[PDB]
Amino acid sequence: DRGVQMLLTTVGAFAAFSLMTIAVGTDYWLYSRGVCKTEEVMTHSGLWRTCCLEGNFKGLCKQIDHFPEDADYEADTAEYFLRAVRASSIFPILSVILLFMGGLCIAASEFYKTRHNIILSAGIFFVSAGLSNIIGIIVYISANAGSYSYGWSFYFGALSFIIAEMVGVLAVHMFIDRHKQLRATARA
Amino acid sequence: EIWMCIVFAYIGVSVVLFLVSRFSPYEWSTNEFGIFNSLWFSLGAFMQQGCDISPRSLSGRIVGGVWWFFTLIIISSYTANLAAFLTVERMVSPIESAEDLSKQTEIAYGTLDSGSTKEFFRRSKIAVFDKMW
Amino acid sequence: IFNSLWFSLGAFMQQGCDISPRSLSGRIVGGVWWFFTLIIISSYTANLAAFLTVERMVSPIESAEDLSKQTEIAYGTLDSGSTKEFFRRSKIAVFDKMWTYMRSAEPSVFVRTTAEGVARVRKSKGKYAYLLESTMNEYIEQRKPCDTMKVGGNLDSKGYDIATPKGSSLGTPVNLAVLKLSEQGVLDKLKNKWWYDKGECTSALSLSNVAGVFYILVGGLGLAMLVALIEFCYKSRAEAKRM
Amino acid sequence: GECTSALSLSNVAGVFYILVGGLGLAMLVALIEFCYKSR
Amino acid sequence: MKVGGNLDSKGYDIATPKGSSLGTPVNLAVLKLSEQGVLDKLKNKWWYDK
Amino acid sequence: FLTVERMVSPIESAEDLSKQTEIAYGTLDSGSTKEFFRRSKIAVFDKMWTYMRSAEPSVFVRTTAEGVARVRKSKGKYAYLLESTMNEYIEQRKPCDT
Amino acid sequence: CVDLAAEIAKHCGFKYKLTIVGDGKYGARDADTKIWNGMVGELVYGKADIAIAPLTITLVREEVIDFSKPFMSLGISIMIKKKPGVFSFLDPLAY
Repeated sequence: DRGVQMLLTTVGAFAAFSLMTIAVGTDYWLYSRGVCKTEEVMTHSGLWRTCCLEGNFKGLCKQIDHFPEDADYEADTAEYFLRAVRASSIFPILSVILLFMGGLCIAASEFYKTRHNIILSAGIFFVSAGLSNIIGIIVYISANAGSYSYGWSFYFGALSFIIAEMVGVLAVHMFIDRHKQLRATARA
Repeated sequence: EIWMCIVFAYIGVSVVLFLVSRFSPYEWSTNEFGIFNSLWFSLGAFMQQGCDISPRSLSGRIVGGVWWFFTLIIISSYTANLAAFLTVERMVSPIESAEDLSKQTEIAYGTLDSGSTKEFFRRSKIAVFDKMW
Repeated sequence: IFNSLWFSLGAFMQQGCDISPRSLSGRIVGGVWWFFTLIIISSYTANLAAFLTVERMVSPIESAEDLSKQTEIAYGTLDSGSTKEFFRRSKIAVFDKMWTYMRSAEPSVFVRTTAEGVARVRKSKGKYAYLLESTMNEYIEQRKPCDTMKVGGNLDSKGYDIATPKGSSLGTPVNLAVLKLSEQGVLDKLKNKWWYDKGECTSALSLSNVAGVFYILVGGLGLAMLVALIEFCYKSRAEAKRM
Repeated sequence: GECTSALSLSNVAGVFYILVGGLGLAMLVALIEFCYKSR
Repeated sequence: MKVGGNLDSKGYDIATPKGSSLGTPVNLAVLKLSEQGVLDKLKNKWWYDK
Repeated sequence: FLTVERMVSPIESAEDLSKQTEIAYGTLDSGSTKEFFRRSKIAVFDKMWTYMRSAEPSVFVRTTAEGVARVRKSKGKYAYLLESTMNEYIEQRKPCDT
Repeated sequence: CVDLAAEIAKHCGFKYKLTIVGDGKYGARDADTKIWNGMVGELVYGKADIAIAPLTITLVREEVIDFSKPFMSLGISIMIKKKPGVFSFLDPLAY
């Protein structure tokens, strides 16, 4: 059903965008033992800062330092580039932006029924968003290379990637259905 | 993390293959790479079990090639690491210090009911010793 | 040409093929390529297994006996002091062989000063080890730039004591004071304050090991999407302009 | 008394030689068949 | 198995009654035995060799 | 399997015998070999002697024939230290099990 | 050492004056003239009344001056000097 499918796409796009925005915003990406507001205390670290949990300074948040220049070590340029990319958080932000563009294209497709090239575009964005998410995830885990458990924000981001992929598939299905219907109509 | 990234990469590869195989109306279909068929092809490629169908377009073949390279590297890494595990036995020590005992709670630990060790533990001014007592 | 490239790529990855050569020459090419692929892939898997197995069995130096056995990493004490006498008069086999390696070694692993010794250890990128007092080692390990580590237990046993002139009234009271300070833990607290409080210092394959293949896969997916988009746009423009 | 590395091309040069020899043999066989058919 | 370092510092000493002539001889003997490393020899013999 | 098999090295010296404990080893109950092992300073010699004294069950053997029999019936869990010439003679005797 | 001296003074109820050894040596007997130096030598000749420093307990020092029970144990110990590349999956085969 065209209406049911469009409702599903809108709901999925909204859910994916909300999940990715929450994952980028909140701090429950990982649980690990570390320093606070700079002893070792079990804190929760996200994408921009880490906050203590059941500690002496519980509730205090300190911005995570992605450039360990205390000893002034550079090693190779690959590590420097990876640290810069992780600190900028460019890929989760790009995933959020691509999801927003996909949702905007989804909304704007309802205005112009004749032009189908918009709907396909939406799907592409969704797919692209998912790819970015995957890259970000890898980068994040690579950032942890230089006990630990993953918080609910990480799983929210993974769910956002999955839902974005599903929405992209269903948008491609809409594009195919629209073009097939147009061909069937114009054949006669 | 490797397994979860494998699952996510498989999902993304299947979606991208289906998109690049079906989205073009000029393809319509000449190929058989639906979403279910894309998932089946990706699963078969990962397990190195062949495929009933193979992509014929340039983009679909690029996707298939990168997925095949990823699958080869991952399977070889799994086999090599399993061989390394089975060759050399490594025995870990769950407890290696007093603060390690203090942080954990699974393993019990105690001193004499009355002696130098217990009285040393009862009255201490160090955080680790205080936690242990 | 495109189909031959696809067949060769599929054969190297040992994946499914939609076509196979039928002529004798094409089948000769296919057979030699298949043999080459089999040998290369088996060699890669075996070399990775050897890499990981040798990595797993690497044993870092943790004891004095381990240092005594292996001679790749040099080690030596000061040019004089109590370490010299201890190693010279030690009848233990491990310490005796350590001393025999120490005296008969070129270049001289001996050092003039403690600061010179720690500097040499730092600039030897792990090739030279130092044998010094455990307290000094613990103090050095807790200083910038966080590169020296005390490993293993003590070779001998010594102590620091409060010194008094022989036949003095301050001897026994100081002895009891030291014993009491030891009992109530003030000495341990002082050691923690001046050594740690004021300091300035697995088996499974990780995602960092195989991050490059993930990057390559995502880049290939993006490139394929871009190529499909370019072809679709060109076809759309051609169709629009044709009619 | 004073007294794993990556696989190099020399380790697998034989398989490369065999591959190139097979390619040359296939080219020769195809050329022979074409000449025979033309004759 | 024994894991980690010692939590504190303690020593075993040879006890001598107060105001007796054996105490200082005994202290010098203990220090001399420790210096030559013979105490390590008895510890190794009675702990690890046996 | 193949890697563990390939890294197994047999004993080819006194030092290798001393370093391990899997295959036991001992000398005659009372003979010049026992006195030589007791009276030595070379590291491997006193390591093997310390193995002798702390061994249980006793690795010492009253007579040469009993020691050869003990080596033979242990299927390779025992080692005998004896005169080189007599040992070379015994190795060249039937049924070639030493 | 300063904190330990303060604790010892508080336990014994005395006031102290800190002085650094003139020659900057721990102290060792000289075989040429049998003259003690360092802090142990300072104590022997009466310049100072008590030494609170990392002074190792040795027989040659115990026979000439008194030593309290050790306040810090030590020994000879070993000091030693202490990430995969992104494309490290190509390592098993040479470039």
